[PDB]
Amino acid sequence: CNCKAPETFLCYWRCLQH
Amino acid sequence: LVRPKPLLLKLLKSVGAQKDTYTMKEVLFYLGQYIMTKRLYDEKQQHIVYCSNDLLGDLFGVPSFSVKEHRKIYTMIYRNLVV
Ligand SMILES: [Cl-]
Repeated sequence: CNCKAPETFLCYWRCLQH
Repeated sequence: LVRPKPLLLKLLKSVGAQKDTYTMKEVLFYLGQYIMTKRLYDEKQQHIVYCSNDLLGDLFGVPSFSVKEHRKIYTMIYRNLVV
């Protein structure tokens, strides 16, 4: 999961929580 | 621990949780899984979540949102918590 380029909903959601 | 208010509690329990108190990490986890499992996110731009005509729209008070708006989402989440 790359927070510079999430491609998936759960990676966006993980990035929300950093 | 934090205590979800009534609608968020219903949403969390719909994912399989049974308890009334959670850590924040658990709330975020089950909320994210609710959206994933229920396929509420847009297929092409997957940070977009459709809330209309769903429990989640009832408790956030919006028809949609972008996960990229971090402060906005946490603001909606905390409005549905007693911390
Ligand atoms: Cl409520």
